[PDB]
Amino acid sequence: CGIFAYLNYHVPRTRREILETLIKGLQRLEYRGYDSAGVGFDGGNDKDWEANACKIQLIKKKGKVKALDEEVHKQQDMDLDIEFDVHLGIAHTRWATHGEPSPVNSHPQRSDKNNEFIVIHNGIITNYKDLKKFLESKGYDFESETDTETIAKLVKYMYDNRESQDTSFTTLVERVIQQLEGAFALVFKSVHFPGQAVGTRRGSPLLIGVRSEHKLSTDHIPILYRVDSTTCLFPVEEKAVEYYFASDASAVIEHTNRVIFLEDDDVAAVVDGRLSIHRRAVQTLQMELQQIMKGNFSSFMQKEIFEQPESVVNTMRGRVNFDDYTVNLGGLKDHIKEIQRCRRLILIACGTSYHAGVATRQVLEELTELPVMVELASDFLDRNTPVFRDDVCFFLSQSGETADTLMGLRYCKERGALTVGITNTVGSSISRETDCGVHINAGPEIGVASTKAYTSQFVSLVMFALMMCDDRISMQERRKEIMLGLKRLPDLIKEVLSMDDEIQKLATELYHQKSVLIMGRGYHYATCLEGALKIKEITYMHSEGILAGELKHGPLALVDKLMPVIMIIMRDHTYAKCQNALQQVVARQGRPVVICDKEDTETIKNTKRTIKVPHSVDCLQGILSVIPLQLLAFHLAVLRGYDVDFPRNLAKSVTVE
Amino acid sequence: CGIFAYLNYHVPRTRREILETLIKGLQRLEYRGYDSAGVGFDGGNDKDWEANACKIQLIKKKGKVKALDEEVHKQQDMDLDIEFDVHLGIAHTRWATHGEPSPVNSHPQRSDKNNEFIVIHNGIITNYKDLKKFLESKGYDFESETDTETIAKLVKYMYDNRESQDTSFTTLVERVIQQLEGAFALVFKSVHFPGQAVGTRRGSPLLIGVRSEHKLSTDHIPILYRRVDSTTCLFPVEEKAVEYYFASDASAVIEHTNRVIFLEDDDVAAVVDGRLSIHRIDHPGRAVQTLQMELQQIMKGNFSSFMQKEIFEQPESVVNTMRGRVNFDDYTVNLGGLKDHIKEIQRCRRLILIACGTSYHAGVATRQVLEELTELPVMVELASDFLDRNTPVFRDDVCFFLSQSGETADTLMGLRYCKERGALTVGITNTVGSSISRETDCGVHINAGPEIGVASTKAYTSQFVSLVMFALMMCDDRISMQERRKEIMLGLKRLPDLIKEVLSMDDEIQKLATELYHQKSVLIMGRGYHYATCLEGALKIKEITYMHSEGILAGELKHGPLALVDKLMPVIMIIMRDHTYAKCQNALQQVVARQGRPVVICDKEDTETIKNTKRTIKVPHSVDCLQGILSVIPLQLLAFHLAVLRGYDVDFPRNLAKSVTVE
Ligand SMILES: N[C@@H](CO)[C@@H](O)[C@H](O)[C@H](O)COP(=O)(O)O
Ligand SMILES: N[C@@H](CO)[C@@H](O)[C@H](O)[C@H](O)COP(=O)(O)O
Ligand SMILES: N[C@@H](CCC(=O)O)C(=O)O
Repeated sequence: CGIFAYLNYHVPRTRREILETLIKGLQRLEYRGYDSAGVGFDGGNDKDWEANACKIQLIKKKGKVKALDEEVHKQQDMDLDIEFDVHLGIAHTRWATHGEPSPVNSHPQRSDKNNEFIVIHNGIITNYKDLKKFLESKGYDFESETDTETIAKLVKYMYDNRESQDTSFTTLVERVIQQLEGAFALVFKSVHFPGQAVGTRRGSPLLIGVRSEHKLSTDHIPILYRVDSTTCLFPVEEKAVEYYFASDASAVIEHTNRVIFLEDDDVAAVVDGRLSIHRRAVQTLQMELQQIMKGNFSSFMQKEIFEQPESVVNTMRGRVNFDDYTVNLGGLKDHIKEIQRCRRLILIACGTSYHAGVATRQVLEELTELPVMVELASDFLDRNTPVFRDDVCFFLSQSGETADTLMGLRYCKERGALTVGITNTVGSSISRETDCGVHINAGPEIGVASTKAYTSQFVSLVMFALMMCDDRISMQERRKEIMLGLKRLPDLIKEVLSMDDEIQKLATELYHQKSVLIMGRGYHYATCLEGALKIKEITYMHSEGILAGELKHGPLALVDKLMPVIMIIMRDHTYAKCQNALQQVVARQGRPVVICDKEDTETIKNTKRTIKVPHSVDCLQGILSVIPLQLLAFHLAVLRGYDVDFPRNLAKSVTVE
Repeated sequence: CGIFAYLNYHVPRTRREILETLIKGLQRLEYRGYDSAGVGFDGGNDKDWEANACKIQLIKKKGKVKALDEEVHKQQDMDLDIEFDVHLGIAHTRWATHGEPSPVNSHPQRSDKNNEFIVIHNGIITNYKDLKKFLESKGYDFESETDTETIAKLVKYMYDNRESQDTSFTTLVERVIQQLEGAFALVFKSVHFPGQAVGTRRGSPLLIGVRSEHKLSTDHIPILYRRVDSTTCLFPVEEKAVEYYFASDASAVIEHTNRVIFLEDDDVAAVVDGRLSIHRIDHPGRAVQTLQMELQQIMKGNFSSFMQKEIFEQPESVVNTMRGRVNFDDYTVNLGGLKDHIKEIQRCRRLILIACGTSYHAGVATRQVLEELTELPVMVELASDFLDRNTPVFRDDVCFFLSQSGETADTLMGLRYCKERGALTVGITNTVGSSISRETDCGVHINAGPEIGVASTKAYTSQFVSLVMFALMMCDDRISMQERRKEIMLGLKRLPDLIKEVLSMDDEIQKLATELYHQKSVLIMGRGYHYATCLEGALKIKEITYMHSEGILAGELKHGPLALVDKLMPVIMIIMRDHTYAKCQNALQQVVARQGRPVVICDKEDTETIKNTKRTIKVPHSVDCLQGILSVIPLQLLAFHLAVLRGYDVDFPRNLAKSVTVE
């Protein structure tokens, strides 16, 4: 889900400039949820903008943001020419995991048929059912089935029973969050408090951007406890200021790089155009707009696949020295010694991040000599897996906010384990709450299906492995072999990408099929699992990864001349076994596409369709063997008329149940 | 693939009776699959059996054993009424590997046109190329494309180049196997050693049954290294009469006798003058042991298939797995196979479960309760991947090897891997005498009876119960877990009846089979205790029905796989009354929200989901760590019924190995 609001204080914006800013803000957040969208602004058509803050307009529609962008326009009642010197507008895109994605369930929610309070919510209220029964007895009627409505009907209940005629908007919000259980990130707007916004969070991201040609009064807003000129963030001499409430930084970087990341239970409030926190640090974002632009590519996913030569380099930058063959991960310098005195490695993650652990488990066992266990976070929690004080627990999360991975982290901390975060998001929950960690530095990933995040996690775990064995004489040559492979890896990725057209041709032979089996073993078990997940996610074909050594134990019965099959046969120590699996598939009349090495002349002669990738070190080959399956999934989706950036039935980053 | 030889020594039998015994032996071996079979026996129609011992007749044929039986009785020049006081007949079912199926490539393979030596073989001789060249240079002409023929030609080469006129049959075979490379189980017969048999193995099972109305000299045959006298071999004491049964599978012996000797690698067993001795290149020996197997356990009975039988008899097989091991009278568990090792096991620091296929799913199905009751780390490994990674293993690891057959290559090699590293090894098997039961430090026989069906049904649930019982032993000294143990054991007490209740819903499962009759895919979703149920159900439907069924961990839906859900994709969800109930409901709402209309396997009394879901399979409630047994049976039946509807033979393997090398 996504939150975005635009508060222009004494910065004249017409009603069109504001709506185009709310839509443009949701477009930056659409990848977090694109089942429905909505906006909330001030209505009325009075030239004097002051006589219009008493009328709230809600435009909510089902579909992506482009369905709302057109619903907002071509309306017969809203005059898009009213100049507003002061105005507040809130927007939201929703990931409808439950129920229908109807406009009544989309945000902003309302508290009554006159819109006295409207709120946009990211998260879940674990006791909204109790709140719903309490509010219905006092005289409040509910319309939607969402848990967000109990937040709107309640902020109005605290307003209908206040003690003084002018209780601050903060006091009303403070009484609400005290009755809310679970996680949430809220942004309120009310007719009674014109132009005033309130932003509180608890277990969900919520920052506040600021732009102004004037100087700011401070760069460290002091948190308060239940507000003068030496307490609020505001322009000194004049009033020109623009705020940008948002649950992510991509929606704000386009307008300014000065945000204030709030914290749990911090109740920010903009009053008279002054930002004050109740119960901070105005900082510069380290992100360029180009990082969240498609560039010359037709889709984010295509960009992020073809940029893997660069993102791999950025992952190793300032960490790998090829002249002296040294590896240093600054994020682990103060813990690497204690990590080596531990007795077991546990990798915990979901989805593609889990596959990155599968892809590096073998080399981690080799170079650390420690037991390495790889766990799906959801199952890890269901079983109450035993964890001990001398366990090192890794948490792989591109977003750093995945619910199951994050709860596994707090589970392992409670048991005294040493926790390490492998993240792609600075300041994320998982990067903060782990004892140490590594930022893979692959750049923002906008496509729902992770591509560069996987290969960057892969490389990051390999670098950790190289550190763990940098004091073993017997492993020096093995380290050199691996590091030379890493030096040559960016160019070999480029070689794989040059086969883009050859992959597209094979896709034309498969897009009509209902199923495909992807078979691999050893280092390429993860490859066939990740490839199967990608084809599932964006093409909707029934693709499944099958461990090659397991074919003879049942799954081989599903192979015939009609069943599409992709096999991975690389020149490592399992080559002979992979050839036996291939012979078994052929005996069953299978006609598989084989991903193999360029020099594998035997395989290339005896197989019609082969994807010939260049050879790398065995423990790095998984990076090269997965890219063709990334490309294949992309082309299959295009052939089937689907969107590769917005696959049906989900969005990016699972931050709730 | 199947070996059977019958040696009657001073037990008069007619040629008819001998041939009927050989055929009946192969009938017990057909379930393993084969493309041809043959028999070898003494020819000639001289009324005195002693003169016919120099004429070996062969009857081999491509096809089913029934056709072979017709060919036997269809011999105008063969008199079936000659009585043999002493005779050795051998029989074999072949699964072609080298040389296409044909009469010439069938067993027994002969050493020359006069059949001086014949041999039946299970396995593959790797260096059969080199051996063939050598024997051709010495003047031996080959007539078949089988690797086996090199064995028959080589034993005649040793005979033709023997130093003394009275070199033993054993010595010849010893010299043969010392030149062979690979895996083999062999039985030899020769006109130069009438009435004698020699059996040997390396990497393939071979056993010997024995029957005599007279007392036997011993129940422990001592090994002889390179004097064969009355104190060193097996034989009837006061009289000569005795019968021997060589076989690669006890199923071909059990109807005649339950006293068997399991040979080990490089053993050379020989019957000379009706006396069985075991040669080899305190005092080691081979035990004559009693099998508790019965012929009825390998017969369909009133069922139309072995798959149907082994599914529907699971109330009985679960009871057999628990017999003598669970005392509901005082809530105690005793696995006799672990008595001398339970103490060490409790001092170890990690459990590793290693297996392939459905046996691996048995580990996944019990991982959680093992973690709970042992409080140790529990790692579940697919044997093939375990080997590829050179997984770290330590002296204080307890490694379990789950295998119905006890012979699966990758599982067995994982066992030997762990032994080299000093780990305590434990075998969970269903085949007495198998490699994994022998080479583990200790083990548990799950005692589900032989599994004749192609797919693992009762073996899975019996493994499930066996691992739960082990878990109950590991926590029997913990006060805080007494209640939890009682709850689980009362569940085991009620489990056989709860299985019958599930089996009584067979009609409801058929209705579901007709709904999926035309479908090409089905997603089976679950989590926690029922993750294994999804994986095992998906494997069954793949293996038996040949449709693309896949098990999906419910917690992973929102991470990608949920994109497959729409109004067309068939889905089966498992929602039971355990601690993951709310999370499973969430997954159900996620599926429905995307136009999915799934079939739900749920508890009988889950009124909410039964009303909000059209088709529900309503199983009875049990302990959470036992529900997996009840929720998997409907998927076993589903796979069975779908295959029947689509005209498939559920007792037909299909899953064949690599093609036949024609050379
Ligand atoms: N990338 C998606 C699959 O293409 C999804 O599986 C993703 O990996 C999963 O949601 C985990 O997200 P995270 O890396 O941010 O924790
Ligand atoms: N029987 C099959 C399951 O349907 C197969 O997966 C089997 O479980 C696997 O081959 C392992 O065999 P094992 O139990 O004899 O070791
Ligand atoms: N390799 C031998 C025996 C195979 C077997 O039946 O096990 C053959 O193909 O004839």
